[PDB]
Amino acid sequence: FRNTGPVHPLTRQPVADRKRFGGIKFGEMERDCLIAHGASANLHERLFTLSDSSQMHICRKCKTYANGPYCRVCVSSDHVVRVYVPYGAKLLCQELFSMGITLNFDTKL
Amino acid sequence: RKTSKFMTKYERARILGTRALQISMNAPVMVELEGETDPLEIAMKELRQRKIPFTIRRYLPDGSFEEWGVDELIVE
Amino acid sequence: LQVPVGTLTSIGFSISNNNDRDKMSVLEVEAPNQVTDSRLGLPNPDSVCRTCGSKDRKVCEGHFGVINFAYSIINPYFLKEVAALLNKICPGCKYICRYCTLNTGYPLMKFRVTTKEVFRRSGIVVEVNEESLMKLKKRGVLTLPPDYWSFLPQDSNIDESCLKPTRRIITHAQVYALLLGIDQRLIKKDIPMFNSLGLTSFPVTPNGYRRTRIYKKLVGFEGNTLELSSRVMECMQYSRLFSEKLCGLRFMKDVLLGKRSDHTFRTVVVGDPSLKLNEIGIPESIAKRLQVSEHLIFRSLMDGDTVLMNRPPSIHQHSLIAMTVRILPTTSVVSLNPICCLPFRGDFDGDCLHGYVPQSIQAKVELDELVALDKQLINRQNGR
Amino acid sequence: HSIKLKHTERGIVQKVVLSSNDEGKNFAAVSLRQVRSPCLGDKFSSMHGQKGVLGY
Amino acid sequence: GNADLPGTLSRRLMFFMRDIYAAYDGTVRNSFGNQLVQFTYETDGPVEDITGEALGSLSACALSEAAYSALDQPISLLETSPLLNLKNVLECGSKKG
Amino acid sequence: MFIKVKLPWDVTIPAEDMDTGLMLQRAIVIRLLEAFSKEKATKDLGYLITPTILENIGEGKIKEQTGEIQFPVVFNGICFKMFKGEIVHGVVHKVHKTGVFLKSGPYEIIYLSHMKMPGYEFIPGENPFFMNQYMSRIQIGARVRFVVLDTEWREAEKDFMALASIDGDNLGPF
Amino acid sequence: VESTPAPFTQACFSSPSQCFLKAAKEGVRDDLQGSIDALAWGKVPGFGTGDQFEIII
Amino acid sequence: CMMDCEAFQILDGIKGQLVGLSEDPSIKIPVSYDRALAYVESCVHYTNPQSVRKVLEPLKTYGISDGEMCVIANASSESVDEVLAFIPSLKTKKEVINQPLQDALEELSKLKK
DNA sequence: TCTACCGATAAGCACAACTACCTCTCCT
RNA sequence: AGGAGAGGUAG
DNA sequence: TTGTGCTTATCGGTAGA
Ligand SMILES: [Mg+2]
Ligand SMILES: [Zn+2]
Ligand SMILES: [Zn+2]
Ligand SMILES: [Zn+2]
Repeated sequence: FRNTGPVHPLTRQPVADRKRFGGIKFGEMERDCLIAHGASANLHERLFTLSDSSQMHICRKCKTYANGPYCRVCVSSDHVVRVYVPYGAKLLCQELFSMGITLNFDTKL
Repeated sequence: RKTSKFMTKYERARILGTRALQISMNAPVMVELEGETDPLEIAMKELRQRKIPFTIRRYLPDGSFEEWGVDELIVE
Repeated sequence: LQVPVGTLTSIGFSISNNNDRDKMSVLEVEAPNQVTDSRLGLPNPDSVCRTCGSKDRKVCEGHFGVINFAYSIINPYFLKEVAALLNKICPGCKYICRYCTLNTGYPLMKFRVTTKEVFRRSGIVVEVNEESLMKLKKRGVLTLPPDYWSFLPQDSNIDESCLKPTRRIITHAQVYALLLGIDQRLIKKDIPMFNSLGLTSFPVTPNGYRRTRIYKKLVGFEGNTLELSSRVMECMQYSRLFSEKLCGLRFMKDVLLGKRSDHTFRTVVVGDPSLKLNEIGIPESIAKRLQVSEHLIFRSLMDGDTVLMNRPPSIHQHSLIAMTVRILPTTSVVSLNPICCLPFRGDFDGDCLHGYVPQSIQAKVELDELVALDKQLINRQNGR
Repeated sequence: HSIKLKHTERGIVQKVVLSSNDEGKNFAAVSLRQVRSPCLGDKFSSMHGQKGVLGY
Repeated sequence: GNADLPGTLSRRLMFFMRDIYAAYDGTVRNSFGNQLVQFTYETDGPVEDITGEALGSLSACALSEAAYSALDQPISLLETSPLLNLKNVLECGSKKG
Repeated sequence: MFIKVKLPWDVTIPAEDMDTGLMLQRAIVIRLLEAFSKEKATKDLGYLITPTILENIGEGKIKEQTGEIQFPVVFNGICFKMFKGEIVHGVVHKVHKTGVFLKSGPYEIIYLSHMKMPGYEFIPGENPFFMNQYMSRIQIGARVRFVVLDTEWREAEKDFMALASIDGDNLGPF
Repeated sequence: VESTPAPFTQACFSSPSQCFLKAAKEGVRDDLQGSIDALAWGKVPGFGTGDQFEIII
Repeated sequence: CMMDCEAFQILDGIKGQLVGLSEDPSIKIPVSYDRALAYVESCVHYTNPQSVRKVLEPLKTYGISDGEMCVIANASSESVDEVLAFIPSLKTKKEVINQPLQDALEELSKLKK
């Protein structure tokens, strides 16, 4: 059983060790079954809320990723929006940038 | 228009969840409930009494949407 | 400060160029011994971040740094696009000439990319068709003309190869020399991303992410550029997305597809006919430690709460059943009605059922309205 | 430094053994004993392949 | 052996049928580009009140249940297993040669 | 440049008070008052005091966290832009050896440098320093007109600091 | 054939590196129309819950 | 457009509204009200109808931009040598004779008794 | 009478060969 | 703290 | 090792100018 515990160094997910308050893997089959049932709030909570939760800052003017937030590609702008995406998405973006692929994000708000 | 005019299970569940979340945050209840200590019970009572001030916007796949209300729709 | 919130949509894909690579990197020094700098990531041996504030690897993101190259390097991803274009366009006519007419004695050339076959370098090596060579051999021509390779400008990056007079490794400087004079319309038609042609920089992984030795060896670059291109190609293949355990599709499954959540319990299940079908027995020893989120901040599990029970693997959608928590004096075990074993397709011989406790109120409201036992009385497979 | 017991580690100290090899590295062994009474979740097996857990 | 076949088949069928959902107009549409899969649901009654249900997910789950609840015994040297027949039937584009 | 320009907002209303449909407009204006009161600052726009005219309201969007609902409302209000080449008045608060203070309202702080006024010697024979070398006495409370220059801003406070120059005519009080 | 680009779903199916490289070379635009794409980026699928919206007035 | 006159008239409205139902269940901010009382007491006009109409008459009869009206009205120069030395936009221009400007100066002098 | 792309065959070159969990023992 | 080699449990 | 997809590479091929 687990309520709160340490996270993995690579991804911000509960450790698999049982003695260290490990969590239960939410597999693909369970996600498919929950989609078939039609419950999205439970699926959203299990994949984003109780799972690795992080934040990413995207510049409104230029479609780039900015690290308050500040984008060096453009000038210091006061229009920067924050999106709520899992830490796995940020890890994938970092991996894509390392391999030589740049992603552009067009926020709707 | 061009709708079934029936409240689906998913929409009903979402409305009940939203109303329960609102009530759990110390919100006044439009309907009068006696001996009720659970927000879900009050939400279900309001749904049965169709006094919820909610409107449903159904997004059609073509891009358009139709505005409905919980009082206009019926619950099976 | 404070920034507005918004949704994410319309993800675009493009190949990184030098401009975005330089703009994204912050404090990108070119020191060989400063790979693990104090300005990139927290896990550096100083515990202080220059760009961000002090944190516990929870409020600081992984900063990026990009090294610089003395000479221009062609992009390996566009290597095939350039190799195919050089085969069609004549190397000394720049049209769609000695290299065009067959009566001049000059055989045709084939442009291709080798893969760790000759010098362990993924570059452009032009080859002459051997069928035409035999035709020249039968006419009395044994060796190639001395002025055959006059279209290649002199390059100082060339080194001692001595492979064969018929094959030559094209220098990266020669690639730009051959591309000059060609109309931009033809180049843009084959290569959509013209701005990413020149690769004058290469980024390094943040300290908070993880190849490091190769990146350190790339700080000092001089002489031939083919070795640098080979090093870049070898370093790009160390990414987790490339196939070789946590790499490739397994990385995707273990990061984005499959995740682990909190507020989960896993215990062995036994039979209890006295309990109702829609009720699940929860031991008192575990219920007092499992905490739920109720708005008045955590309270222990009690009777009336709903949990999502699942048996791995989930072969059908009826494995997910929401049951009400019923506290029992038994410990280190969960009690389930023997009738409810059919939806779970399990028996009482060592099967373990792991549940999920919903924390949000809306999740609980939707759990017993759609995933409850009374809602799943009709089988969706056969209608029985 | 010191080694602490984990969440599911418990018992009563039975014996402490101290030993060292020829290289000079010291080894310490501590044994913990506990009684395992048949609980509800325990699984029992027969001599003919019958497998089951304790129901009640 | 043969334990991986039902899982792989179920995953590959889910990846195809996950996007299928029923629209408010009564048609069956895919999530990618609102592609029309079926103009009208071909059920033989008796209630047409299903609007937001994921029909493709239900069908794929039913087929996965059928695959898992099936034997792997080769019936004969010539005949195939009841799961092998399902695997061959579900894969039509692979047997083009 | 006191042009009353429109300014949309996305003020959110908590679920603590959602009732009285016949008097729902009372709750909307109260939430609007707390919207600009929390910020009470701007970067390049200026200041706003009261929502005099309400143009229109929007549909209530519900976001599922802590019971919060949003309301898009567009309205016009009072604004002030410090354009370059404007003669404005101000009152003096204190006199120091460096950075003479000028208070053109408590909305901003104005500092007077050395290279703004005519050359003079600081009079240390009295309590407050005087600038009567050019036949003009300046004290606290007297209104003095001056030209404005390019204003600056901060990161957290974002105060609209500027420089006061008396290089123009009609210097001193009137 | 349907002229619908889904690079993320194709990468999640098999060979993510080749799919991502091809998408970057072609410069396609992912609209996150799929359910798995929305789930991976913290968005509701929209099949049962999320297809409609709620408005107070 | 509120420079001196109509800005003061609406400030009396919020002060007349403050005395009615002064209690507030929310948290008020006191620096917003201090910016209104400590800045409107610089220059005050007498009447709204004849003051806002007279200042807009030269906008129709003469050619003056929007930004030029605000600086001149707030400065309120008392002569003709100050208008040609404050703003650099009026240097080397012959679109308007100075005598009509002097008549407008007298016209602005009679509004303020 | 000498060239163009065009049908079938060899030869590398890739991905893929199930979920959900538990221990121990060895490096690095 | 992190990875590789074996054995084991459930459908 | 296999089991299929997948991209180079060679043998001849007939048709039209
Ligand atoms: Mg069993
Ligand atoms: Zn920017
Ligand atoms: Zn940092
Ligand atoms: Zn040519």
